[PDB]
Amino acid sequence: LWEAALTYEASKRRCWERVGCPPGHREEPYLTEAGRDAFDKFC
Amino acid sequence: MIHELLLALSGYPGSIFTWNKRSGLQVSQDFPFLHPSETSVLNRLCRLGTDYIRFTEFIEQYTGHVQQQDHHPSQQGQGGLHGIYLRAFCTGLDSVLQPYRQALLDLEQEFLGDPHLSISHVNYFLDQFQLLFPSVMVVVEQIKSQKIHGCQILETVYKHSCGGLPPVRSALEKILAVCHGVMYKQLSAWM
Amino acid sequence: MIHELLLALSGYPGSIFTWNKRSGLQVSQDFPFLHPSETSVLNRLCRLGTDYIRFTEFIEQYTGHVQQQDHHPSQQGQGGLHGIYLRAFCTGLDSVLQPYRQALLDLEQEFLGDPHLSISHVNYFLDQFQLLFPSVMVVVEQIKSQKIHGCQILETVYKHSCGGLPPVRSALEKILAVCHGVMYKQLSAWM
Amino acid sequence: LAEIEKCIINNDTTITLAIVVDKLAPRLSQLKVLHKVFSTGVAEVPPDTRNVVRASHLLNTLYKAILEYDNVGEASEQTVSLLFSLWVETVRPYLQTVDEWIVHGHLW
Amino acid sequence: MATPDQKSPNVLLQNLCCRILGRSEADVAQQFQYAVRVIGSNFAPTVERDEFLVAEKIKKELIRQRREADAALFSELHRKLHSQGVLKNKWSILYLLLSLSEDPRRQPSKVSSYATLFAQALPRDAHST
Amino acid sequence: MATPDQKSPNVLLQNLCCRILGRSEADVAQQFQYAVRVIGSNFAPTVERDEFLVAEKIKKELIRQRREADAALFSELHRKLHSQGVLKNKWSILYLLLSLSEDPRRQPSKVSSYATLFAQ
Amino acid sequence: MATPDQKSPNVLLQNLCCRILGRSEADVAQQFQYAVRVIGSNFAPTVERDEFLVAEKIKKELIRQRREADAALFSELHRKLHSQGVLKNKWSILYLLLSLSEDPRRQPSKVSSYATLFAQ
Amino acid sequence: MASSSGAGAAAAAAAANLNAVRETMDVLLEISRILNTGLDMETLSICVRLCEQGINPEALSSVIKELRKATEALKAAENMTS
Amino acid sequence: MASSSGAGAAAAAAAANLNAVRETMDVLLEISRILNTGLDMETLSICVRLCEQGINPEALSSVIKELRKATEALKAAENMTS
Amino acid sequence: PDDRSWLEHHVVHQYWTARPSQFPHSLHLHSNLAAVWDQHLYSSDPLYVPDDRVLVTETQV
Repeated sequence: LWEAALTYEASKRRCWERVGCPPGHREEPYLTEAGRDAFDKFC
Repeated sequence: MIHELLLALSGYPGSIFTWNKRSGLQVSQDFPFLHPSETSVLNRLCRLGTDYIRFTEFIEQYTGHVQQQDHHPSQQGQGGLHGIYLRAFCTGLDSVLQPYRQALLDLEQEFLGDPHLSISHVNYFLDQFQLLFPSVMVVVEQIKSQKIHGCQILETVYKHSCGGLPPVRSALEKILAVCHGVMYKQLSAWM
Repeated sequence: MIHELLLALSGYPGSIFTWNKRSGLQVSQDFPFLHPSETSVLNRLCRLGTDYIRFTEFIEQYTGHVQQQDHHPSQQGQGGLHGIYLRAFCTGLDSVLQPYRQALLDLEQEFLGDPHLSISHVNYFLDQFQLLFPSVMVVVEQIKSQKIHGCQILETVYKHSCGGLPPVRSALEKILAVCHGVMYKQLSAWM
Repeated sequence: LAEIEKCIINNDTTITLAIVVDKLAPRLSQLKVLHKVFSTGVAEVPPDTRNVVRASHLLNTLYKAILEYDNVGEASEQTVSLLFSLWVETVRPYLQTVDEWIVHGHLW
Repeated sequence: MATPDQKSPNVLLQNLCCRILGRSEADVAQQFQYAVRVIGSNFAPTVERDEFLVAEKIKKELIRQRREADAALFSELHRKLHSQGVLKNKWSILYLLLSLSEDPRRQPSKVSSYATLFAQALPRDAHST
Repeated sequence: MATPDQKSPNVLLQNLCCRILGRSEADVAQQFQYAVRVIGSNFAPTVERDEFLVAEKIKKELIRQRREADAALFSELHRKLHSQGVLKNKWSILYLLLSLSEDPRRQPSKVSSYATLFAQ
Repeated sequence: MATPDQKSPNVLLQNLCCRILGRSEADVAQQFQYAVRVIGSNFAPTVERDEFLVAEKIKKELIRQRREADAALFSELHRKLHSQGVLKNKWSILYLLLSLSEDPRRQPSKVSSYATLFAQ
Repeated sequence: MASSSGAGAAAAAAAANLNAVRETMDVLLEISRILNTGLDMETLSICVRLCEQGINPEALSSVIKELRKATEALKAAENMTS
Repeated sequence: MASSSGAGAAAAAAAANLNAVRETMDVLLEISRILNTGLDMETLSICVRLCEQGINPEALSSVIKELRKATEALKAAENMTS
Repeated sequence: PDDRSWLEHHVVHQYWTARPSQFPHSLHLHSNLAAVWDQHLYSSDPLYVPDDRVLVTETQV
């Protein structure tokens, strides 16, 4: 089970604001750029 | 919003991009979800959209109406843009917006392919039209303001054809070619 | 802190690493999060960082400034760095610092990768440049002091190119190759 | 800049300001050279100078800059290309006027 | 979506045999039985749970293979492993890796002598397991 | 025709307190109580109840801040607002806007952290 | 963000009460509470938030008190302080000092011992 | 809304643990490669699980050696029969 | 020579800060004397810290006046009851 | 506004808006270098008044 879990890939994104888990946290763009659903929510 | 922005550029003003008869298409207000630099980029895009809207308004004003068979066609030329050259001018404007429409459609397709695209990609892609449209709009506004009539408008276009912008030069060449085709038809009839 | 240290090594002095026009880059103050022995080691590395900063300052002084169009271009080489040989010298210096910049970026990435890495790892990794840079800095200071001009600069570099440090030898070989390329271009024009 | 923004948007990899600065270093250098050249060719031109005089000063500046960048060698290759394209574009109206004079005998 | 959980020795041995032999468990039944018999009565109270001894042995082996740089790399890897709190029986893992290690020199194609020294390790037997 | 549920001034004030504090209405209860106490208090009449006089006072105040361009802009915006005719209580809104103006030139007398002691 | 190990506002207020009363902090508890109440009370904005205006007001007050030499000394000290740039809140300190200036000719109105009568 | 923050954080912690285990296994594989141990990712993972599962390190080492000898004998038999 | 640059600069900055604080306190004392404020060095330092923390000079003056009146009343009461 | 606020929290914080977006960051010395510098400065000069600093994200920067 540990070895099936071993085959998990994780994000290479790191930041120098985070040190305890630098696995990325997906900045998640905003200003238009979050796509149609966010634009509809904004509208 | 990107689709909304294109619709505003396609002539559909919304709540963010308001169309004003005096100001044209404009961003209605500063929104909290954009960085003020993003607000500035949006305002530049709204400037481009305003120019496009004004162009569309002119196109409708001189081409969008069926030609009234007023018995004296010569007097139609005075107040309203009229004349075969005026129709050719409107046709040239629509043809020049046709490549712009194609670029807008390509942008729409790209935005449909990638929902994560930002305004910077559009600003890169649309910068050529952001430079083209102001000059053609200035030329058209000058034609309207000076009441250039008949083939004398063609002379102004030639003067404008001497512009430094290669793309503006080519566009004015296309419009001039259409007007010259009409002129040549009249000249053929005369000769 | 490591990011701040790299920024100082990248030429952005901060509150920890102060730049002094006379002393160069220096640690500004004792930090409460460093052992005084760790502070001493960090400042020992900061000596190399200061040399790098001074090299970058020289690079700006000799490539970053517009060549004054003094009518006699030969005399432009004396006071201000000017001349094709001066441009080649600045280009060689920047090329030699490019590998150092790359090593600094790789170090920054590695330190971002592992929060358990210490400054000792950087001091180990950067020791090759801590040995390389001082000799090139001495050579550049000598070039500046002797006001070597034109191809006479090339002769001095050749004399210095004969150094005993293999890494310095290789770097001077690269610089000499660039200078010989410029010389060969001039020789081609003449021949 | 758009390619960098796209890479940032993908967010898959840690992109740092230092990495971006290093990526832009050649472009930043080209921008600095262009800024200096532009300042000398245009910004250094007095505002009350005749358009002909402004143009002639710019042209002489272009020629001198071309000589400088040709002497700058391979390291200026991108800058040399930029300057050559700039020279071709700036001569385009001048070359057009020359062509019109030579072909039609009329200086327009 | 697998969560680490204690699985019976039989499952682990079956999977290990399948991957090592590259055959179905039916084709390794004799070998599986032999291994099961040997393994089933083997508890190590004599093994000293000390990573330092294993690391020293690895360093000495690398030096013997003229791989001092590789020894330093191994030390750094061990340091990183210690930084991570994933493994609890690091001494066991290191012992297993060293025992299953095959010398690339045995670089070359053979190893010079095998004069095993009394150096070795601790016997831990002193405790009442 | 069901005029959008403009929640009663008490609910609106609670929402405003929550919005201003950036906390939920439940987290702004002390601030909500302070707001309720202020709102229930008898307030003096606004300094100016004339739309044009209030607009002129706003323009004068902007000029006093050496914002003459802003004073002209304020007078123009006031003219535009008067012509738009959307606001029913022009004098009250103008007085409010005048009361809410801040001088960018006057270095903020940084409110000592001690004021927070009484907020609880 | 260079936050000097500023002993808490409570400790400073207690020390101030003890210093003013000439009693220990434990003996100035009522005075400490009064100080905390006063600081916690909403105060009208200070008369002057301009360092130079506060200095000029102090000079004018000293001149009105026929302390022209003291007015000149105050103006000079204010100029020196402004050039020194050591004080972070020059306007607040200058306003405080001006407000705290005392005319030596006007006999200090000795707070009658009678105030203690109501404390019991 | 409260409850969802815990499960997401737990899942993130599990994923981070998985990534850390993967990194550790990669480090171990690299160590084996430098040491030329000849273990594959699946075999290495199985061995890691077994050691994590409490196998006696003297027993585990002896078992691993015996299993490796048996695997080599089986591979030699397969190559001799082919 | 390399190691010394941080601690030496820190020490020089500390000495300069001490001299500046002394100079500032002297200037403040002179200003207070011209204004007849009555503040001592310790009181001046406390006031400086309070002003640096943002206290409203009108609020600070009102608080000071009330504290001074209470202190004067307490001293007068102690002298009247003795 | 609740769904919009949830998106606004998840679509990247309004830090680009003058509204202070407080974001969680690691307190590790290498990750809290700004905070560690603030602590040292706060510890070192009794005359030091802490200026108001806006925390910005590296990606945002």
